[PDB]
Amino acid sequence: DDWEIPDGQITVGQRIGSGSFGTVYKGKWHGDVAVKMLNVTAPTPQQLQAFKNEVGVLRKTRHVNILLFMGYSTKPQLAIVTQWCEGSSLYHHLHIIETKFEMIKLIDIARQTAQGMDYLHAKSIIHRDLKSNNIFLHEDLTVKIGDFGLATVKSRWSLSGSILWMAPEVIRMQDKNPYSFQSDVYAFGIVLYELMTGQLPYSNINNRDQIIFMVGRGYLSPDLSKVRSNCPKAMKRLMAECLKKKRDERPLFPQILASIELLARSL
Ligand SMILES: CCCS(=O)(=O)Nc1ccc(F)c(-c2cc3cnc(NCCCO)nc3n(C)c2=O)c1F
Repeated sequence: DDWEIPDGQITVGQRIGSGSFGTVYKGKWHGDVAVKMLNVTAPTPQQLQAFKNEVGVLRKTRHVNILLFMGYSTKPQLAIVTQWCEGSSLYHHLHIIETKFEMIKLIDIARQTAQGMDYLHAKSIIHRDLKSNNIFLHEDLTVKIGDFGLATVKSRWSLSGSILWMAPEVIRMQDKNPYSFQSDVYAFGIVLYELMTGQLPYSNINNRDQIIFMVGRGYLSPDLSKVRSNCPKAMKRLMAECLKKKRDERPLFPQILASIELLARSL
């Protein structure tokens, strides 16, 4: 029943992801897999029970648009194992290899993202770091959303290249819990902006703290006049709706889904 994967089963391979909170390897285990090992040297049993609780969050998820959690591992290191996605992430596609998606496709990606997000919310999961980086185009047609689970193992364990997707109320760390359904909607808004402009927001300000400061005071927002010539007027409008500075004015995904599923059947 439980998803622990005993020592010696998994075969870690080439190295792909970097940084602190976990190093990511393309393993093998009943086929190709991705393995994310939290390089927290060796822990301290009341961390181990917090790592388990986060796996209770993951297994909550079963949807074609959400990355598939296949099972975790504690033995050699702490690590989570998910399916492997052949093909690159939206961020890579959009900003690195400058892929040219057809508009029909861009909308669909936007749609799947929202679909998956809609699901994540119904299950009471707030992603908290949605961005083009954490959206994977598997086989290049199916969107898999990843990197949404663990959170609790970060705020209690010992936010930069992800400020462009931070809603204002998140940028200005105002209180205890700035993160919300709505904050995600805004993050989804920027990836809407990414899909539709092929650009990251504020590509013309080289000081990053001002970006932080301004977006936090509502002096700065995505320039919605860059939605490429053929982007539907309803999109450029739904975009602005997702990017509302006051979070209470933002739509929730079941409704964001409807606005996309409709502007699709009209093109
Ligand atoms: C169920 C949620 C579990 S999570 O802990 O929230 N997320 C989570 C956990 C473990 C992983 F291995 C991954 C993960 C899977 C993955 C699959 N395919 C690719 N292809 C290449 C990508 C090019 O950038 N990259 C991946 N990267 C970069 C990952 O980080 C993950 F996203």
